[PDB]
Amino acid sequence: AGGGAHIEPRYRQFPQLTRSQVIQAEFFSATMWFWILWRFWHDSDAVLGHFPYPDPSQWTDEELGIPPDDE
Amino acid sequence: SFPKYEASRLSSLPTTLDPAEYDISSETRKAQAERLAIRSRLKREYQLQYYDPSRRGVIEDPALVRWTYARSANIYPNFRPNTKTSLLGALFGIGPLVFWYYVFKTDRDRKEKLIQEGKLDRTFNISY
Amino acid sequence: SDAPPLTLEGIKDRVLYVLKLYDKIDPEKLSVNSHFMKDLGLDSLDQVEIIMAMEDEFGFEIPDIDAEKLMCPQEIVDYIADKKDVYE
Amino acid sequence: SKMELPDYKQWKIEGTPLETVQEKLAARGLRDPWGRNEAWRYMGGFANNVSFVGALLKGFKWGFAAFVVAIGAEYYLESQK
Amino acid sequence: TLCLGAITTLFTAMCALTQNDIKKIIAFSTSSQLGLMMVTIGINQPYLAFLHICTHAFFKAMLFMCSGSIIHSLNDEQDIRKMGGLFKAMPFTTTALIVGSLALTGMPFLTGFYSKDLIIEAANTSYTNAWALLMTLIATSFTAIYSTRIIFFALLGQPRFPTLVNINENNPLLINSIKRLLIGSLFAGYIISNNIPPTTIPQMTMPYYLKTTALIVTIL
Amino acid sequence: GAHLARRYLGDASVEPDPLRMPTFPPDYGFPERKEREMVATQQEMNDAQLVLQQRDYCAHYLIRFLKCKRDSFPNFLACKHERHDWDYCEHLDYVKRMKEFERERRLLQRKKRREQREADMA
Amino acid sequence: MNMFSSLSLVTLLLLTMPIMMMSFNTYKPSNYPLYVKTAISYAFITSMIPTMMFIHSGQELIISNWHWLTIQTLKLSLSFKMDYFSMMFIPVALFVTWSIMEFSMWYMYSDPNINKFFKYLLLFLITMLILVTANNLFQLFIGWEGVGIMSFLLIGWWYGRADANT
Amino acid sequence: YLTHQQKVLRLYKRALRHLESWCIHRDKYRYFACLLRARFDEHKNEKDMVKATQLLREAEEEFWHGQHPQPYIFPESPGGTSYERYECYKVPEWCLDDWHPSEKAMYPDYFAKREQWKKLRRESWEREVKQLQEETPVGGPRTEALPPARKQGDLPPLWWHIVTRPRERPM
Amino acid sequence: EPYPDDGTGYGDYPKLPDRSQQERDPWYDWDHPDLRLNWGEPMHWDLDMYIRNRVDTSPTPVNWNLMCKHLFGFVAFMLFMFWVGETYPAYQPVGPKQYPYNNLYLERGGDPNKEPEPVVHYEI
Amino acid sequence: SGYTPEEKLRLQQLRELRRRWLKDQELSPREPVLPPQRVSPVERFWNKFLQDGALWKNVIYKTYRHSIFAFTHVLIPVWIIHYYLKYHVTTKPYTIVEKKPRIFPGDTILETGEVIPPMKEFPDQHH
Ligand SMILES: C[C@H](CCC(=O)O)[C@H]1CC[C@H]2[C@@H]3[C@H](O)C[C@@H]4C[C@H](O)CC[C@]4(C)[C@H]3C[C@H](O)[C@]12C
Ligand SMILES: *C(=O)CCCCCCCCCCCCC
Repeated sequence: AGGGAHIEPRYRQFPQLTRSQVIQAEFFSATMWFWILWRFWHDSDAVLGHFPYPDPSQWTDEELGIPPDDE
Repeated sequence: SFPKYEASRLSSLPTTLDPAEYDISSETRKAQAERLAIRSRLKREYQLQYYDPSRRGVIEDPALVRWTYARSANIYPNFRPNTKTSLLGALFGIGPLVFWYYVFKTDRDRKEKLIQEGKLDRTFNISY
Repeated sequence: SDAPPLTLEGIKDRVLYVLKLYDKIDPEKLSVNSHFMKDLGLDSLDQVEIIMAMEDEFGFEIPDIDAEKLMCPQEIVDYIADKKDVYE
Repeated sequence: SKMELPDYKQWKIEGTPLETVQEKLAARGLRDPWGRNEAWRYMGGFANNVSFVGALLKGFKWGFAAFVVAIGAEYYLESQK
Repeated sequence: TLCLGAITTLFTAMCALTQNDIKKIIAFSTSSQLGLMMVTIGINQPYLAFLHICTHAFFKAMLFMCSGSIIHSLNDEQDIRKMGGLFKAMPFTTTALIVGSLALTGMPFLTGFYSKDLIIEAANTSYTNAWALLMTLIATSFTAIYSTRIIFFALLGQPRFPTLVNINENNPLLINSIKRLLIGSLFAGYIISNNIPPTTIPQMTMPYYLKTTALIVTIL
Repeated sequence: GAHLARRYLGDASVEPDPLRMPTFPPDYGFPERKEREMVATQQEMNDAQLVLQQRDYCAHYLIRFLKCKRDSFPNFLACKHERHDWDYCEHLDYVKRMKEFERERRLLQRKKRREQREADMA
Repeated sequence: MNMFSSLSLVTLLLLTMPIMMMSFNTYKPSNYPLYVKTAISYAFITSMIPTMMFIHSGQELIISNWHWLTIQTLKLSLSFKMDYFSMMFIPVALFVTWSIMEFSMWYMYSDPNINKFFKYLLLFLITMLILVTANNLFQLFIGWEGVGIMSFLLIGWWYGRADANT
Repeated sequence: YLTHQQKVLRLYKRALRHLESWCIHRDKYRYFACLLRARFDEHKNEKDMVKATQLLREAEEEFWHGQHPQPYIFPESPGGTSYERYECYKVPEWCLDDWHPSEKAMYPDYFAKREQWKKLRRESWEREVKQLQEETPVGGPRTEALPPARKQGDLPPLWWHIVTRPRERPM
Repeated sequence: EPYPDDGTGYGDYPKLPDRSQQERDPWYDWDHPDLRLNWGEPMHWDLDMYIRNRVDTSPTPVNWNLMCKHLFGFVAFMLFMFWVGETYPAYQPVGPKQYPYNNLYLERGGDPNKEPEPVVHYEI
Repeated sequence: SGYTPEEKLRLQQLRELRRRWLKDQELSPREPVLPPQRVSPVERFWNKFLQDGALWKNVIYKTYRHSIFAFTHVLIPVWIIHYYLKYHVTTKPYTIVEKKPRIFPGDTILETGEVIPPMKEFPDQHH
């Protein structure tokens, strides 16, 4: 629409590109990967796990107060 | 071999699958000749006045007048009280009124009983 | 909306240009007034594909009541110009 | 302003996926009469388009280049304090 | 609310797996997202539902503007079956479109992750309807399927649009408008999650197979 | 989950019922059992305006974290240490709930064996 | 408090001025679409000031400024609830709308009624903010039905299309 | 009334359009487009009006079973998402006759150049009416097709609204 | 074809096929393009219900009966599964959470005068 | 199937008329004839002042129009609103209600100087 550089359409051909259009598009795409990697290294627990999930099948019967079978 | 198309009142039979679009006799071909003959005569009268440069107004359409007239004024003079009209009149005229009377009368009788007993929660009910 | 307008010269060139990519029409026997049937000897099925090849070029459908009446590139240009308000 | 339509002799079905369509139609005695009309979609700037996996990886080359230094810069800085 | 949302996210996402119009596909995505929000209310996580509203606005709004850019270039064409080859013809629209489709699918640490993946994890670890939970997990899978449909049928392959198209996105208004949401769509989730004061007890410890389920199902 | 299969595709009397736990006396098996202590008083939580679901034993860590956040403004990346402390404190509270759950499961099965032994001989 | 409440209400009043000026007070059709967009830009900035205060000290307040109607034991007042939900959604909605309007100037450049289109878009924004900031149900209902009616007028924007009216 | 050729050609156009929607990819469509053409070329010469009819009816029933549920539509074609879009900008020509004189004064050339068409239209009307009423059979016209002008200086009968119809992107 | 003379007031108004205006040819040159009508054409008794903004009777790709069976089956199946999933909830292996000061009796609006029933939780 | 002999003539006859009609729809260079209009003295200044690019002096117009906007759309409304709130709304009971500030153990109250006693010693653990 109105505004911006007037680019002549090319018939049956790949459309023209500018320098700022190509460069800036690349800048933000690279920003995503930089942002994902930087956070993935500082907040690795956010995507994998925060604290260990203890296995209930290993706790002893005295810490849980389970009397022996006889009494 | 395919499932033959089944047509309901809201899913019209496709013209392509309609057998009437292939078996063309002399009458069928001639029948369309007269349909387009009347359709052509009407399309002529409209264009004589539609294109006329000395006309400013509305082209009265007798078809439109007849449509509205039958929908409003020609109904009662063509009404006969019979089994169909009488039964439908009561079912659709009096049925809903009786239905809603017992729905509301039963509900208010139930509620009025609770309030007198004191079993209906009206702790902060001061707007009515 | 920001689209360049279509002109008679622009329409005609694209109309011929489409046929020149058709393997069953000789480029040297192709003219603005070359009949598709009586000159190029194309069957009606090819004629239908010609209309289809034009719809994809200009991106607008053409009625089958009117697609049958277009037999030469001159008539295709006239229809498109009439159907898109083209005067120069 | 008149627009210069390219010469139509440069559009060919050779070396593109349209050729393999010719081979399979050839085995049945059939040929594609519009193949050259649809050929422009496979040649020029549209030829050899990126893949889905590569498309999602756009810009990763520079991003990881800046990531390693960023943590490396912090590594030295955090060593001091 | 849980069951009503669960069917909505599954049904609407299911209807988006075979749609052709680009605007229709995003619409069925929005209904799928709203169904997920209703599920969040049904698991008694009202603040996560709100946090998803704020985050969802950025990229869902961007995905429509980016699609609007494509539609204008092809002269008011919306069916993806007449698109393709726009990865390099419209590099800026592709970047935002790809970035948005990764927040919708819930890539870690983007804006969508801080609400979406935080809800599915909170859904698994709650006393809740089992079928509703399953339908939500299946729906999250469908989010990636139709998100990839737009990318594949609008950026990859070979172009299917007509011979003459004015593919131009060099307008400062269009570029700037998309640019801000692109910035927000990347950082909005992180900024909000670290500033909002806590109001509940979040769930952080859970089985290994319920902590990556949101990510694992998305990849599949 | 996995324990559902042991309650739905299996015996239900051998599994805990979260709507009925605890089903055994708290002191049963614990001679002079200790009681959890709340560091934060009622007034401190009331004046701190914590959500009722946060007015728990794990409080007095949330208060400290909230106090830091009000003080580190606009530095919103700070106070991370207090977050982990409260995250850890809540985590210990969560595991203890699992311990109560595993304790419940074992006691129920213990009642099973005891009843069967005296039942079979009869 | 004074700054918090004053900057919370100015956000709403700022969005009304473009609508008020449509009564041929200051006339500039060429830049009216730009005029609406610039108002949204400033509305976002002002709304952030209450937002930052809430982030700092968790400050929230109610503003029952105008006593509209009193039906016996039901006092209805124009009440705005500036709290967690309103303080956070207003910046986001304005930030997104800011981008939508700038996009619209390009997408709708060739629309003859672009001035009407931008008035309708701003009318929706005002109604949504009434919906978001409502403190009582009746005020919430005004925004509730307001967004619906503005949706009807914008969905059927191209009214020569029988399939858009439907 | 449609002839057998007309119906056959239409089925060929629809099948490719639905087949085109099915294939999406051009090369895949090109492969299957020709095979569909082959199935049609093997019955072109059939001179049996009955066996040929059975083929068309069976051909249509096969199209219905395989038609795309959501076929591609051109935006301005009936069903595409631009049909009737700009009908809200198409104003009839007679509205200009109601403009205030101070408003016609903004376009003196257009309205000066407009009286000519109104002058031209009135003059041609009488001839156009006379031409139709003499070429019309006793019982009235049998079709909607209209004759052209058979002289020089005479415009075709019933041209005013066809010629003056609103443009396609008026605003 | 006049309507049946059953006394419902139709008189001699023609009965036309119950076909929506959406079916009529969209490319033919109609006198009234939006209504798909010709000046002088007899209008259907229910024209205002069959306008293009209302009930549409055009042929559908899938038979009407098969559409209802599939949609009803989908809704019927989903409702049953939600009921199946309601009695069999999926939860986590943890007992009821514990809150101090007698399960927050005072915080939850408990009566200050009537001393609450003591509630005690033990370290574990 | 193609056009009958007469049809090709009619379309040509109309297609010539139609293409002539579309040419009449063009506007002459003078049109539209705008009646004489007067601008304010401020408007005339910027018409010629801004002709030169001069990026250094072009931002002045940007700040000029934004400076006016902030004064007429932000400063005036906040003056009216603040005056309205301070002397008409806040003078009525419960018109503006604030959620009371949170007091943490260790804070100092600005109304009396009271210091809320800190919390007891924690069983400190580094995890
Ligand atoms: C500030 C904005 C953009 C200017 C720019 O940076 O280019 C411009 C564009 C149109 C202007 C507005 C419109 O012209 C309408 C009004 C006209 C006068 O300028 C007074 C205020 C008025 C409300 C203007 C305020 C401001 O100067 C506006 C909003
Ligand atoms: C249980 O409480 C939640 C219901 C199970 C949902 C997750 C299903 C996936 C885990 C089973 C596969 C394990 C191997 C990865």
